[PDB]
Amino acid sequence: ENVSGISAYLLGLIIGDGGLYKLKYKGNRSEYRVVITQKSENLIKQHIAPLMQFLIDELNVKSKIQIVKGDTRYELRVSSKKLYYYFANMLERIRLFNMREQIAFIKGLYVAEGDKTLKRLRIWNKNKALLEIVSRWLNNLGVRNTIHLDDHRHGVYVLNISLRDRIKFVHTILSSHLNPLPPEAAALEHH
DNA sequence: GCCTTGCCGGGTAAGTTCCGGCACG
DNA sequence: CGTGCCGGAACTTACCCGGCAAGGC
Ligand SMILES: [Mg+2]
Ligand SMILES: [Mg+2]
Repeated sequence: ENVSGISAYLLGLIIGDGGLYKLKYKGNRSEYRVVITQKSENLIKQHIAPLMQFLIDELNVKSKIQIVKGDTRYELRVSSKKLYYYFANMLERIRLFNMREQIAFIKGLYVAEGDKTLKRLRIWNKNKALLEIVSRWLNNLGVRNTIHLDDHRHGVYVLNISLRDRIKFVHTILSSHLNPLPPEAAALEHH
């Protein structure tokens, strides 16, 4: 289905390049944030925001999409308790994603945390359990891969997709038309 | 002789949570 | 008064990038 695919894609971006934040203020006021950050303003406004707006309308979320310009990056932000729990509940059920959602998620995670040269196929993260889930998904998809500690300074692991399966990964996962195409995959397909 | 990939250091593109507003039952 | 949406941005590092070289065929 369309909504679940777009959801899983966004979650990959969120978990990779953003986050889910439950805030308490003096008040005792509060706030619930769904966030994706990115240096490219275009990527946020043109690729990401329209997907998020679609999801917001489909879920009848009344919150608006904020785009905040930071010193080093743009922030796409939705301030919404409803949208926050929607992604947070999805995240704790992540092991139950069907094939379609898995691929959408892996696309999203790769856009966020991946080696964008596509010369090497790598995903970095400190969350080892998250990479190990993605690893099992990939193996099941016929894409071989390994996980090692890539940065001993900060505790950042890397998931390395074997170049032996580069074509399978790029064409059947990054380029699947069952959910939104990541930027470079879309560009390759249109040449 | 060349592809693959573990491992590394460089430094910036990310992430995280604080601030002061306002709305609404 | 209790709580949730706006809009901004200060502050630290978790990523990405790209080089090196061991290993393997
Ligand atoms: Mg990340
Ligand atoms: Mg990124």
